[PDB]
Amino acid sequence: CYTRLSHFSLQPKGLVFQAFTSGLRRYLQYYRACVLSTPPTLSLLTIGFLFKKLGRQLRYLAELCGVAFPTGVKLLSYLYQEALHNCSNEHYPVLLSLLKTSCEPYTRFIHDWVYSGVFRDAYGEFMIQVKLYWTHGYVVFLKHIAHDIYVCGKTINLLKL
Amino acid sequence: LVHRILPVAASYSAVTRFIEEKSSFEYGQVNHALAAAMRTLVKEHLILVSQLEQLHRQGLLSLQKLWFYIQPAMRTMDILASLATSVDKGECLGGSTLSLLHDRSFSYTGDSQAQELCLYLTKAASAPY
Amino acid sequence: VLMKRSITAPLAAHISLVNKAAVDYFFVELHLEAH
Amino acid sequence: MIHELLLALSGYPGSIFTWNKRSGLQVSQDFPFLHPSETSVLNRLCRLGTDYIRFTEFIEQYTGHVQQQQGQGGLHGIYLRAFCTGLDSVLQPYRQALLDLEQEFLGDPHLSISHVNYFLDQFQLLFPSVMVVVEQIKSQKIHGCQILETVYKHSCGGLPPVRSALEKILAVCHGVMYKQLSAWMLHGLLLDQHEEFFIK
Repeated sequence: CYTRLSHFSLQPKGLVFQAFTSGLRRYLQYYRACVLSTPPTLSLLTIGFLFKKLGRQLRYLAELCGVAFPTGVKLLSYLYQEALHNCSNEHYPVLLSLLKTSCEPYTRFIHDWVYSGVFRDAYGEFMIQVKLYWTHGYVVFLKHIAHDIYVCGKTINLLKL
Repeated sequence: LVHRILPVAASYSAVTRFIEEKSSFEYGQVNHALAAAMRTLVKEHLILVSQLEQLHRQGLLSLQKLWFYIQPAMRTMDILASLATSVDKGECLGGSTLSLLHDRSFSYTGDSQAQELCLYLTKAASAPY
Repeated sequence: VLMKRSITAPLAAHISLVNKAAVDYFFVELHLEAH
Repeated sequence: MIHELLLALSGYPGSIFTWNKRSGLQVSQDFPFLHPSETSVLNRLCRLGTDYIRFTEFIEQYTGHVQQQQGQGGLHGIYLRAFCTGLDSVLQPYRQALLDLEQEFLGDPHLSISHVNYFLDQFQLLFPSVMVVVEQIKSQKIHGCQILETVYKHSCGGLPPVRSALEKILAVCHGVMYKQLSAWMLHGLLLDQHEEFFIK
């Protein structure tokens, strides 16, 4: 499954999928760092017992990915449901560290309409795309702010004109 | 195992050629400065290998030990080789080689290790323009 | 616990300023009360 | 059978100590070079390995289950997930005592089975006692917070190692009980799919 992970997460379609793919390699290097530091030459059973509390987590990461797969707000919310799903167990910090960097460009997209108002789109990962002037079509996170972002951007885009 | 280690050797030879080629007069004012900012990153790549060789004199180094040691150089020379090929493939001179570096600074924003290398190369290449 | 406070706290502090500035921009500059 | 015994008690069988899904670890009883008495001591030690293989199979199988893609805990869900995370940590000194046996047999080339029997006769008791704790949960389809009662009625155990070993499991799964209670008492929301925490 380690070889099945390097085959799947080698590329640098979607930008948040790129962010998640680059966050996975932040962890696989730690998996390569904890190995090959402690044991020069140990017993056989010490290896099977030492890599048991860690290796089953590496098999858990196979059922997380494919080895289809969503993209955009769909992926960013699926990975969120995966958290409350398996919260109190030992899979909280790894999934949380993946979610903390898998949302990182999406916060820039949100950080446009609040500060600058320059709407940025690449492939449609944003939930919103682009007389009357108000035809920016709109239609997980709390919906108490979701509709508010949509008008908080359009007020700035009206004041620019 | 040495097949896994050889990518940093391949990502070194494509960097020294870029700095040797784009230090010529025809490549403007800014592509001079982009090949200028990569050579302080060439210095550290050499210093690690000399220190490992002098450690290898004492016999306290292994092939697994070396593969553990070179992990930051495998990343940093790869970002330099990516920038080298991206400036070569699409012909980028002057302002066009100032746009692409600003794009890679937005590509790497959350790592803060590849961002700082790329942001250093942007401010260094932006000096003549 | 999943409390989304690191997002909405630097955000709701700016939303109210933008909306108050917009309604005030209508009133004291474009005379919406006069029309 | 000095190293194969530590390997079979480690939960990896081998065709002297023939793993059978009915008879657990089973010596094949017909040997011209050993004889029926050491066979009986080997069978007596194979009871512990049988219990350990069944425990590790139950823990691997019912983590409650894996990434949870009908649920009831060990069929899918959280309270028995806390039970297995307690269970492997309770079985940990058996592993570490086996690893200490390996070092002593590394030191001396000829040590007896009676040496191994005397060293592992303290786990020879604790394993059949926790087997019934797992068995009631499997048989009565013990859903959610009744596992807490099920381990507590045997936390009146009277082998003091068995009482303390089940107390560790009760503290662990009380952890997830306190975790759900610090959500509903504090932020007003329940956080429970198909398992419960005594508030609908």
